[PDB]
Amino acid sequence: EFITVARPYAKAAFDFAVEHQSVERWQDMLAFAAEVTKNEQMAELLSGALAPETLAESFIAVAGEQLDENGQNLIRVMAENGRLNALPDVLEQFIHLRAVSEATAEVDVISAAALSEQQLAKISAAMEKRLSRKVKLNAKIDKSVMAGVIIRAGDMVIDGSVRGRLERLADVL
Amino acid sequence: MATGKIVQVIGAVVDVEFPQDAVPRVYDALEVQNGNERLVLEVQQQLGGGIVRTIAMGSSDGLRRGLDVKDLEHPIEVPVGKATLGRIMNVLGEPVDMKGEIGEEERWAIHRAAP
Amino acid sequence: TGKIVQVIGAVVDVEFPQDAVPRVYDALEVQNGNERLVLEVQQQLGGGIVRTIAMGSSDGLRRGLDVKDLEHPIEVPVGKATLGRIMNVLGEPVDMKGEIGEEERWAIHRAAPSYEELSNSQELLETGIKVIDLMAPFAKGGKVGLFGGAGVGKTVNMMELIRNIAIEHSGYSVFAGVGERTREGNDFYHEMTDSNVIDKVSLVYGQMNEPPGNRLRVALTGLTMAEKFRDEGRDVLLFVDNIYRYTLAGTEVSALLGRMPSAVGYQPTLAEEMGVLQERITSTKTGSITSVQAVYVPADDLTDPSPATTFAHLDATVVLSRQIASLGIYPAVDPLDSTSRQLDPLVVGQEHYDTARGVQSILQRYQELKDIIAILGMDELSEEDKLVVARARKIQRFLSQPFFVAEVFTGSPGKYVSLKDTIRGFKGIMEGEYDHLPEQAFYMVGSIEEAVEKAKKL
Amino acid sequence: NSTEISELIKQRIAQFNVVSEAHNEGTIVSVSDGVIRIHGLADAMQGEMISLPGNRYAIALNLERDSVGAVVMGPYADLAEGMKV
Ligand SMILES: Nc1ncnc2c1ncn2[C@@H]1O[C@H](COP(=O)(O)OP(=O)(O)OP(=O)(O)O)[C@@H](O)[C@H]1O
Ligand SMILES: [Mg+2]
Repeated sequence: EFITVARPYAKAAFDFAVEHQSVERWQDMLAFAAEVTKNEQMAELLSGALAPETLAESFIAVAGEQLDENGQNLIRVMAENGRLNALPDVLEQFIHLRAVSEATAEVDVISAAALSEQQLAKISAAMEKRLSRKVKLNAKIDKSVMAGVIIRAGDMVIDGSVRGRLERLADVL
Repeated sequence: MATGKIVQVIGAVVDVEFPQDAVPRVYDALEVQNGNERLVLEVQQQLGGGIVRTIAMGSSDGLRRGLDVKDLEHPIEVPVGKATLGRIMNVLGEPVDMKGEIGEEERWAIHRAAP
Repeated sequence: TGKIVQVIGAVVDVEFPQDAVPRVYDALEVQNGNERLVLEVQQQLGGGIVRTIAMGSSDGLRRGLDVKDLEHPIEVPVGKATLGRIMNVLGEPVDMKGEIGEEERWAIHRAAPSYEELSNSQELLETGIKVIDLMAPFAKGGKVGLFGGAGVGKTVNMMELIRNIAIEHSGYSVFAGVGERTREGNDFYHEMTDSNVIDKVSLVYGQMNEPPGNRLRVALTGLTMAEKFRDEGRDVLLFVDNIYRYTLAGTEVSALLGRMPSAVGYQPTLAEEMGVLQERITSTKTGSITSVQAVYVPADDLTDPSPATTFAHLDATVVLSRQIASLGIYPAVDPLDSTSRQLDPLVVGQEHYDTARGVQSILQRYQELKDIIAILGMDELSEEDKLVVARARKIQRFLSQPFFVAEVFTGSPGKYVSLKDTIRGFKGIMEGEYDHLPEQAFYMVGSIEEAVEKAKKL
Repeated sequence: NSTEISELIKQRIAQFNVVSEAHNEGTIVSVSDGVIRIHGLADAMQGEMISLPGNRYAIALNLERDSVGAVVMGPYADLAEGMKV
């Protein structure tokens, strides 16, 4: 998967955007660059073994919403190594690094039923001290858990669901 | 007019990149200026993207990346006929003795099909 | 739902929606021209890609073909409905007769019986073959392995074992042809039908002409039928025409599955692939399976990993040597490499054990002397060494035996030899009672009395 | 704002005339020792006869994700990258 190869490009792009205080525009440009990659004819074009410079100049043609001095440089650098398919992953790693830099964390909450605002507030307050970062909760209550709640942040998971208790109890067999 | 440029030099193996519409065929002969002498390269493999991979017919030392490459469109051609008798030649058909130029009448490609 | 994305020889990759990825060993179905092609899932790659092996000819497959997901593994008919019929690897009938009256179908991939269920047995099973039951006797419900190169006579020995053993065994039998000659399968089927014993035998045939998937999975179908017969509580006989082809098919498909080569280029999972198949062929407290397996030896190298791994799974091993076969001695059993778990004084008794060990020692001494004989000739030997050589040659001749199935080759009629007669004859030969007879007297004689009768006319 | 940029992408690719190859047609990507790598041929099948320029054929052995591996049923030295098949 392009996860490992996307990292240097995402890091470089994020550092550059930080030095120029233009992170949001970069994120939008990265999203646009990731969308054109998914185009069906562009996918065949990218799969073909064109020369790096001709493929790059053809890619720049389909993008008029890019900051040319920096976005074109990015695309040409990725083109010279054939990494253009990694753009959807470069975007995700750029978002992740931005969230780390802003000390902000997304948290998913799953329960049998919709929670009250006070419970959400206590959850957010506990998680902010657990992570020492700002948090943004989202609620994705589920049909299968019949009681309790699940809290997932990053990959650390706290389970209080009754389903989890039922399975953990049967394990003592 | 030279159309290709050298991109890799690893021992005797030399890689040359050509425009996509002018990639030389296999077994064709290229030549480059290796300082003060012409060095002939034989095409072995056509790689993707216009890059060709060649075996140098001579000393590879002193080759820089980016040197211009002239694409001779015929395979290695050597003089033939009565003029060759009594003469010493290398693989390229150049005289190795000091007895001057060969009075060639024809030059034939070395790669040809069997009867 | 699925889409084909790669076709590399026998291996086909299929992409599925990430919520519906088929499990390992699930059977898939795809229309290939004017016929239906079954694919078996081997590996789950990332992103909903799954890697499969085609149970048929993969030519004519395009990219982007729609693939249908069956929710169950390959399941084959089992039970008495399979008796007397020829069946494909997929459990389809191959004879021109109608559909199989199946009542139940079983998945071919099954777990081995647990350690508790295993049963021990020591009932010696008699054969008509002097060398086999003398040097390497085997018990009912055990494993027998015939090792040999190309052309040494594994199949002839297996047919003779079938003929002899079927006499005192009234239960069902299963014959699984794996990657062998189709001609031999047709001949066997016709000779079974002519003898009206076909109705007791289930035949699963995937021969060498088949693509690798059929040869790879065919043995498991035969094993599943044998296990069905066993769990019913019967005593079954299983014959595998060539176990080596299964590992060979694994080797052929291994590279395309993206696995690095090992050893001599075999698949890294060679030992596990062999063990998972071999462990299911076992007698159990509910029922017993007697198994005879021919094991091809590539390039006559008994040290190749494929023969080497098989040696540990078998109870009795009979090794056939090309050098002996070139002498015209048949069966070309090598008595200094053949061995059985049953050659134990407790089970076989003292007399059989002593005769076998005496024969083994005499032949070992002859092998030791042969290097001197080659250079200096026999004249240099001591007078006891010459007697050892003379007795060893007589023993080597006496091990030969005319087979009933070989009458089409030798012409001479076959012989059946009891264990009592062979042990008495070999003990008499070693004691020197017959030292006045010529070597040729013992060649291709059933019993020692026939040997002395042949001596009168030389 | 995603559907509009996607249709803008379609409009732009239409403007600059980048278009996929036709089915049953492809282009030679590389040539070495008689083995041919071909891009396209979305409707090729395993074991098919692929007609080359001139009057010779290649046999499709591998249907990779992005290319077809083929062997030339004759002299291969005259073939060149970018030839239509
Ligand atoms: N008892 C016998 N008498 C005479 N010839 C015999 C005897 N047993 C085997 N042979 C010889 O063995 C030869 C080959 O036998 P068979 O077909 O069983 O070999 P195989 O080991 O199964 O070989 P393959 O590896 O080709 O399948 C026959 O041609 C036959 O002449
Ligand atoms: Mg055989």
